[PDB]
Amino acid sequence: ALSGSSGYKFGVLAKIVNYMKTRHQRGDTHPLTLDEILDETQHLDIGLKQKQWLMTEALVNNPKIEVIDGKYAFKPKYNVR
Repeated sequence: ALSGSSGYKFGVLAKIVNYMKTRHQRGDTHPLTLDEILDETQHLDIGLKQKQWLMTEALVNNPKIEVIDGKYAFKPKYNVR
């Protein structure tokens, strides 16, 4: 839906994946807690439903994410080689 394409879930997740990637690309490949990610992505408000979704679905089944010590890291595709 148009009202969904804006960023009702996908936009938020896309910005998170992008941020995590770029950060992991720079050097900070280390894991980050949920809230730590929200801050930089500017999604601290987000919504309990959205945060929950990210915590159990997105940052759990997304191939570009790696769950470590409860926190969430970025999973490299195949290494830049």
